[PDB]
Amino acid sequence: STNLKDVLASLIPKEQARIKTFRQQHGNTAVGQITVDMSYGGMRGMKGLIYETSVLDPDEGIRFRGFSIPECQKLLPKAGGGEEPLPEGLFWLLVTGQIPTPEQVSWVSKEWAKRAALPSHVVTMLDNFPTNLHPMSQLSAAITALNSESNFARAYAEGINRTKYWEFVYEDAMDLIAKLPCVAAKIYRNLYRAGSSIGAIDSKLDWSHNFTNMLGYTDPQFTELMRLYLTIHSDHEGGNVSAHTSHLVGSALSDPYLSFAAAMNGLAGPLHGLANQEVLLWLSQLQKDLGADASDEKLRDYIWNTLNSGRVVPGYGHAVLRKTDPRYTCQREFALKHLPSDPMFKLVAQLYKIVPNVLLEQGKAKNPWPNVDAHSGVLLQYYGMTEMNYYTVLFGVSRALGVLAQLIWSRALGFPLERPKSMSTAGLEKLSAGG
Amino acid sequence: STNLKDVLASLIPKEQARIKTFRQQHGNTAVGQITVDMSYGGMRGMKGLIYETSVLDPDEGIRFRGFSIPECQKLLPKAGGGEEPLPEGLFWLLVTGQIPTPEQVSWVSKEWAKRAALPSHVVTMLDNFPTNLHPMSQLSAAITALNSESNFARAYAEGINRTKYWEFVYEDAMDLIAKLPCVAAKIYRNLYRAGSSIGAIDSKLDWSHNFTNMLGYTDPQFTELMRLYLTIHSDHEGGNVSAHTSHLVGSALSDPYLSFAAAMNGLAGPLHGLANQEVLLWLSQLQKDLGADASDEKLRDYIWNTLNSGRVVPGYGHAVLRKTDPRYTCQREFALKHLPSDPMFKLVAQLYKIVPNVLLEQGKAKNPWPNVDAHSGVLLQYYGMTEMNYYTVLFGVSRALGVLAQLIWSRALGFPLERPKSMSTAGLEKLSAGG
Ligand SMILES: CC(C)(COP(=O)(O)OP(=O)(O)OC[C@H]1O[C@@H](n2cnc3c(N)ncnc32)[C@H](O)[C@@H]1OP(=O)(O)O)[C@@H](O)C(=O)NCCC(=O)NCC[C@H](F)C(=O)O
Ligand SMILES: CC(C)(COP(=O)(O)OP(=O)(O)OC[C@H]1O[C@@H](n2cnc3c(N)ncnc32)[C@H](O)[C@@H]1OP(=O)(O)O)[C@@H](O)C(=O)NCCC(=O)NCC[C@H](F)C(=O)O
Ligand SMILES: O=C([O-])CC(=O)C(=O)O
Ligand SMILES: O=C([O-])CC(=O)C(=O)O
Repeated sequence: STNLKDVLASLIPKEQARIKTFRQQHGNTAVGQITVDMSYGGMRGMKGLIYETSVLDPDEGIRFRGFSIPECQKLLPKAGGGEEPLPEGLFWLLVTGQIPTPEQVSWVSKEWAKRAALPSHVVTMLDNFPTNLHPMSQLSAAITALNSESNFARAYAEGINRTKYWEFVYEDAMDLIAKLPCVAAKIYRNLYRAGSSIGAIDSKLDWSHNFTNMLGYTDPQFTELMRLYLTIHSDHEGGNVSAHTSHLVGSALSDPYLSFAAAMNGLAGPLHGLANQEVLLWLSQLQKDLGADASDEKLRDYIWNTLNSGRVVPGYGHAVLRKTDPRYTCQREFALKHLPSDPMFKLVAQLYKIVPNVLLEQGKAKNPWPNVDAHSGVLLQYYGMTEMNYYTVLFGVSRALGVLAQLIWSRALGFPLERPKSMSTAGLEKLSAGG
Repeated sequence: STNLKDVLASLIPKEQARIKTFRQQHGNTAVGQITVDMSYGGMRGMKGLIYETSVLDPDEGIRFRGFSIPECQKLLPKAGGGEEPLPEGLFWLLVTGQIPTPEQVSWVSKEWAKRAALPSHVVTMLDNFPTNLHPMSQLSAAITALNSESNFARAYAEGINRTKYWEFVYEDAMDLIAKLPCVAAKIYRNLYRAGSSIGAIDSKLDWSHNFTNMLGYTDPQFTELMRLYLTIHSDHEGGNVSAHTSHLVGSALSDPYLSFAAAMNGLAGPLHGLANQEVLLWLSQLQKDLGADASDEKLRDYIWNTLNSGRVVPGYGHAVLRKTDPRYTCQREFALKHLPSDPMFKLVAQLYKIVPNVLLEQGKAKNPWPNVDAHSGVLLQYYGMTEMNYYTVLFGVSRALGVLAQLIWSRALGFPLERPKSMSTAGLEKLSAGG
């Protein structure tokens, strides 16, 4: 009865037409200019790509197919007796642009439970990895190794006509989303619960619930946290490092496993998703140097020392957001409801009152407000997940939802190879005169 | 006596100053405009990044720090009794912008022989990989796994001041270039020469020679081919998929191993470096369907069938080049000198006379000329390297030279996070009115 793939078959041709006519009329219309500073500045401010699933507003934050987080919290189906949106529903919304029914949501859940299975070669590799190999590197290498199962890679090799690329990307997308939690849980168990097993998938539970059972957590509030976590970290428009990386690699026709693994190596950078781990390590040294209940003057001193040492304060600032990240606010609200007296939470709350002021004083950051990473690990630690080097993996698992949803669309719409022109400083000086 | 790292310490501050003043005067100067079609078109034609090591001219082809291939062939040091440039010398040129002395070239060779050593966990993983896991995926997963040895990742974790990032990237760069051949050779042996060993590095030979000995080839002309291959596939400006991917991932502060592995997943796409493999598989089906000596009318029929089936003709076309790739010409010249009567070479020669005409007739490709991938595998096969699924790995090994040379510069110059703005089709229609 429900079949996302049939839904997409009807949607595709209409969007193709719509874009075709638009470009007929406005393809040559200019939407912006490029300056020397934008080239030197990591394209800051350049409108450079088309990404359909989500769009970020610098002041208001992210919108998923038009809906803000509060709107999704309210509109998306929840688990029986739950309060947090199921990420399965967020995936349907991103892919079709429509709010799904609970019936449609449970179909996603069953499809993902049905497709979760790991090949033995991947299992062996994980089991043979050393404990000092970072969890994100373990994750990226296992996803890369899963490419032997690519249905897209296989069809490509068989000579499939380019109009059908999307059909195979969709299959690999749903299979990869299905498998992610098993891969991530195996790493968690191997590194931190040596000698135990992730167990089996219960075709009757939602994806987050099977995931938390494989991680070994029993707390029902923890399952709720996971549902929220996985929904909010899902997508953040196209220009963020991880999504842009999957887009660019996928543009060369690399399969979704290869495209997502490359995205993960970008999410592991300290300036991107690894900041969620970095924030906890910074907080831990904080409480260690200053000891648990610190005065504001001491917290200020501590922030200054980081700044003065040529380092960034993790969890603050953004390439596009100009105000407090709504994903940060959504997390604060969850804390206030569930762990209002936690001391670390209290520390995170206190820093909100101080860091922005110090960053403003310093005068270098354009956005002195916190980002999503400043409040995520605090929530995790409270429920017993204290392994901070593992935090980015959860972000990686959520990120698959958005990037894979767009990936299907990129191929459905025929987007070509991402290939801009580069310039040397010498060549650019000549182009203008020099300076 | 020779120490590239000391050379770079003098160069860095001067380039920093030069760029600083230039941007003081022209940062706001506009170098171009962005149109709707460029956004939908994978940024085609957009000047979007600064990349110092090489610059591609659409008509003339690539220049490495100002020198064309014929110029490098002529200026770069060669092996004793050799004719082809040593890739070690090309690396010095890319990194310093100056033609090195043979003395300087041998220092690179010894440094790379000194740093080649693989950790056991990487050795075990390779040895446990199944034979149906593509060589590029085996390569990318092993590079990812090597990140546990990252000196940059380590310094970052220790809180190093950002001004010293380049020093650690340089170390990881030289270590990674050193190790590449051992990793690539282990894959070659495991897959195609099961039960044999790559052997050991001879500190007295050039990098290409140790590499060919580890692959198990004895032919001296083959060593010469390798030197040329590795030099020409080294860099191709910054906007190509592989280089842009390393740039973008590295921009997040991910270590060079993570940045290069993500680059490799982009090089494995069929529209990028995997085309070198694709060309041989297409040629093999050709000679199989039509049988060895084909008439031009039959070759035309065969090209048309590919085009009509919704597929690309591998090895032809380019995102930027508008004329025959000089890397193709450089390869043709090598063939004419060394294997002029090879039947496959003859087929490749014959297609040069036909494919461009058919592509022009079809009217879709902007560049109907051949690219580097159309002539590389032909050379390999002639010397006995007939394992076509392994071809892209050699391109991967060469590519490390250019991307890693720029990576050091990106960090030395303080380039920030690559983060452009994305737009949805709906949001863009509104920005203009719609269509
Ligand atoms: C997010 C990030 C990379 C944005 O970079 P960018 O758009 O270049 O920032 P700005 O334009 O504000 O940078 C202007 C200057 O302020 C500095 N600055 C910005 N944010 C800073 C911070 N948190 N701490 C210290 N200095 C900071 C910049 O490093 C830059 O200094 P420079 O001129 O000497 O290079 C930057 O704010 C940062 O480093 N933040 C800390 C790391 C972080 O939290 N990353 C996670 C963010 C996100 F949520 C994600 O998970 O992806
Ligand atoms: C190189 C590549 C991706 C450039 O793409 P792009 O800049 O988008 O090409 P164009 O602007 O010329 O594309 C215009 C149209 O011509 C088609 N076309 C271009 N080259 C073609 C080819 N070799 N065979 C068939 N159709 C081709 C394009 O696919 C596109 O059709 P579409 O409108 O229906 O999408 C394209 O030429 C191609 O697919 N070539 C074949 C694959 C290949 O050889 N890759 C290796 C190239 C390089 F050397 C490398 O190794 O990285
Ligand atoms: O938007 C960005 O650049 C980074 C970010 O917050 C995300 O990827 O979630
Ligand atoms: O220049 C490009 O876009 C691709 C290419 O030829 C290379 O990366 O060598």
